[PDB]
Amino acid sequence: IVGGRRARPHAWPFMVSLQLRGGHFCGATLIAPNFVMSAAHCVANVNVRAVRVVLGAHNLSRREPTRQVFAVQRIFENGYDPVNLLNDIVILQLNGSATINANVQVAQLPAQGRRLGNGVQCLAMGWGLLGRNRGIASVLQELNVTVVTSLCRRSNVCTLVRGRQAGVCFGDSGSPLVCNGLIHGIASFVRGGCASGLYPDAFAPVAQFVNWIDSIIQ
Amino acid sequence: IVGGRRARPHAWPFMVSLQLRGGHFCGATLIAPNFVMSAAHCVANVNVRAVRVVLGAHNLSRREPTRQVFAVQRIFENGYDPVNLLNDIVILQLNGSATINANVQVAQLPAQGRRLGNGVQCLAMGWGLLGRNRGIASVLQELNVTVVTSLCRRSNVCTLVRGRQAGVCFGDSGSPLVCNGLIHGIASFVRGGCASGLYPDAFAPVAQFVNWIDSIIQ
Ligand SMILES: *C(=O)[C@@H](C(C)C)[C@H]1[C@H](NS(C)(=O)=O)CCN1C(=O)c1coc(CN2CCCC2)n1
Ligand SMILES: *C(=O)[C@@H](C(C)C)[C@H]1[C@H](NS(C)(=O)=O)CCN1C(=O)c1coc(CN2CCCC2)n1
Ligand SMILES: *[C@@H]1O[C@H](CO[C@@H]2O[C@@H](C)[C@@H](O)[C@@H](O)[C@@H]2O)[C@@H](O)[C@H](O)[C@H]1NC(C)=O
Ligand SMILES: *[C@@H]1O[C@H](CO[C@@H]2O[C@@H](C)[C@@H](O)[C@@H](O)[C@@H]2O)[C@@H](O)[C@H](O)[C@H]1NC(C)=O
Ligand SMILES: *[C@@H]1O[C@H](CO[C@@H]2O[C@@H](C)[C@@H](O)[C@@H](O)[C@@H]2O)[C@@H](O)[C@H](O)[C@H]1NC(C)=O
Ligand SMILES: *[C@@H]1O[C@H](CO[C@@H]2O[C@@H](C)[C@@H](O)[C@@H](O)[C@@H]2O)[C@@H](O)[C@H](O)[C@H]1NC(C)=O
Repeated sequence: IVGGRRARPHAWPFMVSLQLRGGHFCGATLIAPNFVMSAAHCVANVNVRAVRVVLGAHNLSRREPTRQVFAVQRIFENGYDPVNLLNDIVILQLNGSATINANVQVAQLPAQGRRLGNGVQCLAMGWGLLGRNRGIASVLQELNVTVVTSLCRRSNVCTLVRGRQAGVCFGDSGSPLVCNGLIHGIASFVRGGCASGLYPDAFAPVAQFVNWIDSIIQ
Repeated sequence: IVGGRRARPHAWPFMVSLQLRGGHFCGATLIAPNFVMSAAHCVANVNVRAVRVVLGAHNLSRREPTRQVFAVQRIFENGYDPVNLLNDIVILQLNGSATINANVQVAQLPAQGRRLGNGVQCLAMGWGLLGRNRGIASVLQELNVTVVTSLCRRSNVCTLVRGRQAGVCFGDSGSPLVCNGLIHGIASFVRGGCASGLYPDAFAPVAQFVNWIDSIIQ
């Protein structure tokens, strides 16, 4: 996240860090104690068996007893287009179930079909690239943004930080966009580089995959 | 295919070669003019943007005008388990429609839940390794096989050649197992090495996926 603020320890206990080796590479969201949601692009040309799903994290540079670490057990994708990133979402079943506590909870989703209108105020987050002058985030960051329709496919929910150069960056893909309490997006792509000021960030539209997601976790 | 024979040219017009910048790495089956299915594990650690879906092929070491080449436009997976290969199936939308002809035809499928019993006679095929002497096949190969239920998961359709060392090998994964003219299987995995004479070859049970497949191909 370029130009955001550190988050209050465990303010978003549904937030998940996906790692390979000992390093973060994408975010995800806990939607059922044995299930996460992320961007399809995130798992596309990696060794999924090696992927560690870390729950309950806050500052990746430190040891954290609050963490619950899982592995991937099943993968579901519905029409992901590798060429243009249409339908950039994947549901990952875990090898076990999270212990729901203060630090780990299931986020809630929007009703199938629920469409977002230019103007709504959401919150983006991730441990992604602070920009390019210093690498990845140690502490989870958050960013107020606004839903926008200009320069956005009808197949995406997009955001924009009005007035300055700020937005999601490498390492935030797969992270959730929270609007009035529900996951309305998963971070998918940016244009003109990160935090361009010219183009809105693009998030896969969660509300469009609702019944599908449900036919899987319920 | 270890211990099989050359198939007759364009004997199996639904037979597909998945290639990465000219290099065959797995087979597939044309199930609609614009959809193939193959094994999920086949596209797991490759850049799918670079994958070419090659239709109407016979001899891979030859220039072949009968061929039609498409790219992947969309991806669908339904509970693929990367750790044990359960649900080893992927449906791939193509970036266009194949021209139906002598050398290219949609295959037929079995109806949902149509299981096979010990002893049914099938035919496996593909462009994989010839055995461990001689490399990957040039000309498409075929092999008479028999369905078996011992040393097989309930969630797999499995085959075994009796009385000799023969079976599928690297390069055959994702290829169709034809039984009584319907595609009942997608080549998935082997045990004890290729053509052990000890363990049966395992194929994803297409029939258990027919309803999901129709819903994508509709
Ligand atoms: C993920 O982190 C996204 C953005 C949300 C940051 C990254 C991913 N790429 S990377 C290099 O693996 O981090 C996927 C796309 N991302 C981009 O930074 C990026 C670069 O160009 C684009 C836009 N493209 C892709 C879709 C159409 C145009 N996004
Ligand atoms: C595909 O070509 C299969 C077999 C049908 C040959 C290969 C694939 N692996 S690859 C192309 O060599 O990386 C997928 C598994 N295959 C095997 O050769 C193989 C080796 O060990 C196994 C057994 N595993 C998978 C099930 C759990 C143990 N399969
Ligand atoms: C679920 O997975 C946990 C993580 O396993 C560790 O990381 C994975 C990716 C593999 O590399 C594994 O070999 C590593 O040890 C386990 O530690 C945990 O016990 C598992 N939970 C279960 C099976 O109940
Ligand atoms: C920045 O946003 C903060 C939280 O926003 C609200 O909560 C999140 C979880 C979402 O549900 C979102 O839709 C809500 O609006 C606010 O507390 C804060 O006021 C904001 N600051 C500014 C300057 O806009
Ligand atoms: C469908 O794609 C065909 C194959 O294109 C070739 O392979 C893909 C993976 C890319 O690498 C591409 O740039 C390669 O040349 C095209 O040749 C074909 O025209 C396409 N047809 C469409 C889009 O209708
Ligand atoms: C070898 O198999 C040949 C073809 O088998 C038939 O067609 C295939 C595609 C499947 O649908 C299969 O179930 C059918 O049996 C036979 O014609 C041939 O006789 C077989 N030979 C021996 C010795 O088994």
